[PDB]
Amino acid sequence: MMNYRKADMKDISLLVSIRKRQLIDEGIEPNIDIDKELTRYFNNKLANNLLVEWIAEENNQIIATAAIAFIDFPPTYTNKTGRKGYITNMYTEPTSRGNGIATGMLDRLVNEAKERNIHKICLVASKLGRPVYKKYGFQDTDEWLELNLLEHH
Amino acid sequence: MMNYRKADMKDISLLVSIRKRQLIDEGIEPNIDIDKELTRYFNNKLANNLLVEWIAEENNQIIATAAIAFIDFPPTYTNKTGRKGYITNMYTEPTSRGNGIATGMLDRLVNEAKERNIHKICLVASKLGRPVYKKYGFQDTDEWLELNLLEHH
Ligand SMILES: CC(=O)SCCNC(=O)CCNC(=O)[C@H](O)C(C)(C)COP(=O)(O)OP(=O)(O)OC[C@H]1O[C@@H](n2cnc3c(N)ncnc32)[C@H](O)[C@@H]1OP(=O)(O)O
Ligand SMILES: CC(=O)SCCNC(=O)CCNC(=O)[C@H](O)C(C)(C)COP(=O)(O)OP(=O)(O)OC[C@H]1O[C@@H](n2cnc3c(N)ncnc32)[C@H](O)[C@@H]1OP(=O)(O)O
Repeated sequence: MMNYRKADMKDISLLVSIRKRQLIDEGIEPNIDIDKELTRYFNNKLANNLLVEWIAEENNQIIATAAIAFIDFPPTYTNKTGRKGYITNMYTEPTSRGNGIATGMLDRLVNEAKERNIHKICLVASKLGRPVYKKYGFQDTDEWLELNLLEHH
Repeated sequence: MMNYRKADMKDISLLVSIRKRQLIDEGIEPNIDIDKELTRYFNNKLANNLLVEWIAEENNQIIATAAIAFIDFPPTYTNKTGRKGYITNMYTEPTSRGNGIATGMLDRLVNEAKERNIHKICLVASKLGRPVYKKYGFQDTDEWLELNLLEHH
């Protein structure tokens, strides 16, 4: 049956592959090689515990992943530490979708946040992710805006 | 006339006061004391150069502030390093508004980003900030969602 564990340094090449697989599944054009940058990101953030990535395994093949990154923003009255958990790297094997795996992963990620005294979580919703997060209680945020420096000047 | 400089450690108590002033101007309820957390945030992020806060001064009173924080997200094909500049702490003295001060500050912050090989900037728009950022080229982002752990469980 399914087993859940937190990824270790030893798991990095798998996390890297699964992240690429996830992004391509989301429709992104894999135009350039980002292996070096992905591997460095996982190495650094896992080593410093600024990233926690849960995995679901069966027959020691990864069925699903889900991560939370801890990010620092300026304190405000509604979030005195300024810290937030940033949810990312969520992927469930297609034949395993619709069984509540990602939803149960969200529970585990929320727990990582609470254990670190974090009570605000955020994420960027993909097409498939969106109804899952909406169902879970994530809220629309018309306030977030982004500037691409290659596009505007 | 106006002088612009980057804030130093010595400026922290001013940055702290101006941030509170800014948030209250935005309509937030200053319900709890966050001086300790604000001071620690500035101390840490300035010391490590993960925050750059520009100030505009006249007669050595601060007229405006504007900051950019450098935050790490997982690499993707459209942002290979995963890094982003997060714009924050923008405030212009009310009698000085509408003169293009915040807009010129945005130019300086974009420059901080480029000098660090960052080409994606993001922010959370306040009521007064929004038309400024829209005019500047920031784009709506329906993908960002947030969960408040005190509200949903
Ligand atoms: C923040 C980010 O990480 S964004 C990127 C997200 N990942 C991707 O887009 C990669 C490609 N897509 C995927 O890997 C997947 O579709 C994921 C990860 C988004 C979702 O994984 P899943 O394990 O299929 O999620 P989960 O099973 O919890 O929910 C999906 C659906 O099954 C249903 N479901 C799950 N559990 C139950 C249940 N107990 N009773 C009834 N329906 C259920 C959901 O309600 C939902 O269907 P709906 O849209 O009609 O409401
Ligand atoms: C990401 C964050 O930091 S969000 C928080 C932002 N800060 C706050 O909300 C705190 C309270 N509000 C403020 O301090 C201010 O209103 C700020 C910081 C948002 C804006 O500061 P300002 O210096 O007034 O911005 P700026 O002068 O560049 O632009 C504001 C307006 O003056 C006008 N303006 C500026 N320069 C010109 C110009 N050269 N020609 C014509 N109009 C101009 C703008 O077009 C705009 O008016 P509009 O809404 O009709 O388009």
